[PDB]
Amino acid sequence: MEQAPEDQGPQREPYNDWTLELLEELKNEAVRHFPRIWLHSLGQHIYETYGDTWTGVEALIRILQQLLFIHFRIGCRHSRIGIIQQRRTRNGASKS
Repeated sequence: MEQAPEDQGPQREPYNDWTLELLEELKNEAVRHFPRIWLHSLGQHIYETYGDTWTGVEALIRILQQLLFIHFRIGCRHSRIGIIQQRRTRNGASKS
Protein backbone atom coordinates (compact mmCIF):
# COMPACT_ATOMS: atom_id res chain seq x y z
CA MET A 1 0.00 0.00 0.00
CA GLU A 2 0.92 3.70 -0.38
CA GLN A 3 -0.67 7.13 0.27
CA ALA A 4 -1.64 7.59 -3.40
CA PRO A 5 -4.71 6.83 -5.59
CA GLU A 6 -2.55 4.42 -7.64
CA ASP A 7 0.54 6.41 -8.77
CA GLN A 8 2.08 9.71 -7.59
CA GLY A 9 5.84 9.84 -8.32
CA PRO A 10 7.90 9.16 -5.15
CA GLN A 11 5.24 6.71 -4.02
CA ARG A 12 5.08 4.21 -6.91
CA GLU A 13 4.14 0.50 -6.99
CA PRO A 14 5.74 -2.15 -9.38
CA TYR A 15 3.07 -1.21 -11.93
CA ASN A 16 2.13 2.48 -12.44
CA ASP A 17 4.69 4.18 -14.71
CA TRP A 18 6.44 0.79 -15.17
CA THR A 19 3.35 -0.30 -17.06
CA LEU A 20 3.77 2.58 -19.52
CA GLU A 21 7.45 1.67 -19.88
CA LEU A 22 6.35 -1.92 -20.49
CA LEU A 23 3.88 -0.77 -23.18
CA GLU A 24 6.58 1.52 -24.62
CA GLU A 25 8.95 -1.49 -24.76
CA LEU A 26 6.15 -3.51 -26.43
CA LYS A 27 5.78 -0.69 -29.02
CA ASN A 28 9.58 -0.49 -29.56
CA GLU A 29 9.71 -4.24 -30.20
CA ALA A 30 6.53 -4.34 -32.29
CA VAL A 31 7.56 -1.46 -34.59
CA ARG A 32 11.10 -2.88 -35.06
CA HIS A 33 9.47 -6.28 -35.81
CA PHE A 34 7.12 -4.58 -38.33
CA PRO A 35 9.18 -4.85 -41.59
CA ARG A 36 9.74 -8.59 -40.74
CA ILE A 37 6.45 -9.99 -39.30
CA TRP A 38 5.91 -13.32 -40.89
CA LEU A 39 7.22 -16.20 -38.69
CA HIS A 40 5.19 -14.65 -35.83
CA SER A 41 1.84 -15.47 -37.48
CA LEU A 42 3.07 -18.15 -39.95
CA GLY A 43 4.11 -20.45 -37.08
CA GLN A 44 0.86 -19.82 -35.16
CA HIS A 45 -1.21 -20.43 -38.32
CA ILE A 46 0.44 -23.69 -39.35
CA TYR A 47 0.32 -24.96 -35.78
CA GLU A 48 -3.36 -24.08 -35.43
CA THR A 49 -4.83 -24.87 -38.88
CA TYR A 50 -2.41 -25.11 -41.82
CA GLY A 51 -4.72 -26.53 -44.52
CA ASP A 52 -7.91 -25.85 -42.48
CA THR A 53 -9.50 -28.79 -44.37
CA TRP A 54 -8.98 -32.13 -42.53
CA THR A 55 -5.33 -31.17 -42.71
CA GLY A 56 -5.22 -28.14 -40.44
CA VAL A 57 -8.43 -29.33 -38.74
CA GLU A 58 -6.35 -32.44 -37.99
CA ALA A 59 -3.61 -30.17 -36.60
CA LEU A 60 -6.20 -28.43 -34.38
CA ILE A 61 -7.48 -31.85 -33.24
CA ARG A 62 -3.83 -32.72 -32.44
CA ILE A 63 -3.67 -29.68 -30.11
CA LEU A 64 -6.86 -31.00 -28.47
CA GLN A 65 -5.28 -34.49 -28.25
CA GLN A 66 -2.16 -33.09 -26.61
CA LEU A 67 -4.40 -31.35 -24.08
CA LEU A 68 -6.50 -34.44 -23.42
CA PHE A 69 -3.34 -36.53 -23.00
CA ILE A 70 -2.09 -34.13 -20.29
CA HIS A 71 -5.43 -34.25 -18.44
CA PHE A 72 -5.46 -38.06 -18.72
CA ARG A 73 -1.92 -38.24 -17.33
CA ILE A 74 -2.87 -36.05 -14.35
CA GLY A 75 -6.00 -38.18 -13.76
CA CYS A 76 -3.94 -41.41 -13.88
CA ARG A 77 -1.30 -39.94 -11.55
CA HIS A 78 -4.15 -39.22 -9.11
CA SER A 79 -5.40 -42.83 -9.20
CA ARG A 80 -2.47 -45.30 -9.35
CA ILE A 81 -1.06 -43.78 -6.11
CA GLY A 82 -4.10 -45.23 -4.28
CA ILE A 83 -5.73 -48.03 -6.33
CA ILE A 84 -7.23 -49.45 -3.10
CA GLN A 85 -7.76 -45.98 -1.49
CA GLN A 86 -10.68 -47.56 0.32
CA ARG A 87 -11.08 -49.17 -3.00
CA ARG A 88 -10.96 -45.79 -4.70
CA THR A 89 -10.44 -47.24 -8.19
CA ARG A 90 -11.41 -50.93 -7.70
CA ASN A 91 -15.07 -50.00 -7.05
CA GLY A 92 -16.24 -53.62 -6.66
CA ALA A 93 -17.77 -54.11 -3.18
CA SER A 94 -17.76 -50.30 -2.80
CA LYS A 95 -17.48 -49.80 0.98
CA SER A 96 -13.74 -49.85 1.75
